[PDB]
Amino acid sequence: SGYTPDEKLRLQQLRELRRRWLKDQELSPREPVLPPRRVT
Amino acid sequence: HGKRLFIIKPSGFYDRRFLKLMRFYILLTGIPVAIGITLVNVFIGEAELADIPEGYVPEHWEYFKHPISR
Repeated sequence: SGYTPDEKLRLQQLRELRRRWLKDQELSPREPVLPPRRVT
Repeated sequence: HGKRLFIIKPSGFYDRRFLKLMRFYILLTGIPVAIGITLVNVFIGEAELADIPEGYVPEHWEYFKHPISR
């Protein structure tokens, strides 16, 4: 039983890519660049 | 904690723009209409019922009560 070597390797590569993608989802401290303008 | 993440969602620009445009045009014509109705009600309208004086034949628009309807 267990993973075949190809399945193992594909899983590691896919999870490295997924962790990179998830890390790229964070926002920088300036990311929500909000434009200001008004008119008891 | 600086764990702020990006929320994936469809664009709200076009729906918001349509709602703003529709509200703008509806209000553009309806605010003067409401103001005019209020002024007519306060300063002019609400005729009172009276008997027809003898020998006088009223006009067709004199049988109605509200000034706008008249």
